[PDB]
Amino acid sequence: DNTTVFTRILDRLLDGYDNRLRPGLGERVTEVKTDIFVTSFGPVS
Amino acid sequence: EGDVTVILNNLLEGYDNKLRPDIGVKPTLIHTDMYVNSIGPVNAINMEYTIDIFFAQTWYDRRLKFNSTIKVLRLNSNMVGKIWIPDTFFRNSKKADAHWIT
Ligand SMILES: *[C@@H]1O[C@H](CO)[C@@H](O[C@@H]2O[C@H](CO)[C@@H](O[C@@H]3O[C@H](CO[C@H]4O[C@H](CO[C@H]5O[C@H](CO)[C@@H](O)[C@H](O)[C@@H]5O)[C@@H](O)[C@H](O[C@H]5O[C@H](CO)[C@@H](O)[C@H](O)[C@@H]5O)[C@@H]4O)[C@@H](O)[C@H](O[C@H]4O[C@H](CO)[C@@H](O)[C@H](O)[C@@H]4O[C@H]4O[C@H](CO)[C@@H](O)[C@H](O)[C@@H]4O)[C@@H]3O)[C@H](O)[C@H]2NC(C)=O)[C@H](O)[C@H]1NC(C)=O
Repeated sequence: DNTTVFTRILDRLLDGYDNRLRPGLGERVTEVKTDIFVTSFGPVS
Repeated sequence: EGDVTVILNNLLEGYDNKLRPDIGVKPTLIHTDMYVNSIGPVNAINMEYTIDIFFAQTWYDRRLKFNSTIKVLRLNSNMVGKIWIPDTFFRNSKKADAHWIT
């Protein structure tokens, strides 16, 4: 019963969710904040 | 739900991606385009050259017709596997692959 509290939340989040559409499709522009952590700069061919 | 969700769920119900548009009516006219990015090295010992392109195809499908205020449904690659795409292959390609990252 301990895991059902988060299982119900995760099932409610994807209930009716359409993954084909970006968020704010009809009202705004989806802004994506990105950064890069280079773990190792490999050899240059 | 919403506007684009019900439009896509109404387009894709009763849809067979196995059958091309106008299967028993007329040939499907496909307008192709291409945008070369960087023709790579021309290998002479192995007799091939590498090319990187943006291969684009355009056709008509009467089953993918919707009447709403939305003009264009700009979709990602997730909707490719649900609709019909012509089996365009390159007749002189020794090896080729699309790009799958990210
Ligand atoms: C014989 O056996 C081999 C091995 O089992 C069979 O080959 C395999 O075939 C299956 C089925 O087609 C493939 O599954 C699909 O793979 C693609 C991605 O393919 C890319 O990644 C492959 C994995 O890469 C591994 O290895 C490399 C090595 O460098 C690593 O770097 C990677 O990290 C991985 O560890 C890679 O192998 C592919 O390259 C090969 O294939 C290409 C084809 O174009 C050739 O050019 C290459 O030379 C090479 O041979 C390639 O880079 C996935 O995208 C597929 O998932 C989608 O499609 C599924 C089916 O529709 C669907 O269920 C999924 O949800 C998913 O759908 C999504 O994407 C679709 C794309 O349009 C959308 O339409 C859709 O809506 C949705 O968004 C799937 O997982 C195997 O990868 C492939 N593996 C190999 C090794 O070739 C072979 O078929 C068998 N032969 C026979 C005749 O039985």
